[PDB]
Amino acid sequence: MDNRQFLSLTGVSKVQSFDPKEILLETIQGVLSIKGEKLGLKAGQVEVEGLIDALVYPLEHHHHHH
Amino acid sequence: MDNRQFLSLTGVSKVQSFDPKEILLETIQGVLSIKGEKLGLKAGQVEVEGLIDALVYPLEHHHHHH
Repeated sequence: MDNRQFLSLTGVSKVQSFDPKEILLETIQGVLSIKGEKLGLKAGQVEVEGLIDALVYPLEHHHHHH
Repeated sequence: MDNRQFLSLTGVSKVQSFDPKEILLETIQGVLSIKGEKLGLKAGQVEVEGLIDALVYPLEHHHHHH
């Protein structure tokens, strides 16, 4: 079926990197990493077109008991 | 600037849990979890506004351990 999706975000703190195979943008204070394939201004907003095959974001906050 | 940001996503298979302090949307690959505060329609699209302080997504797919 259609697994393609669009992801948009703004208020980015800085552009750590921008690649069609991986995009890294730091927002607020954490860093968001986008992984997928075929990831190809105004309002100061940015949009992205491609299928997300994975997402990784450090959750520096989890401690858990065991 | 600021910490508030706009985030929208489409092509979601089904909503698992929609809460203002937590959102779990079952989309391609698996389920995307979003954590923060104040995280909250035609076209079948979903829009969420708020400060994202943490993001957790399962990057399994293939085995990778050391």
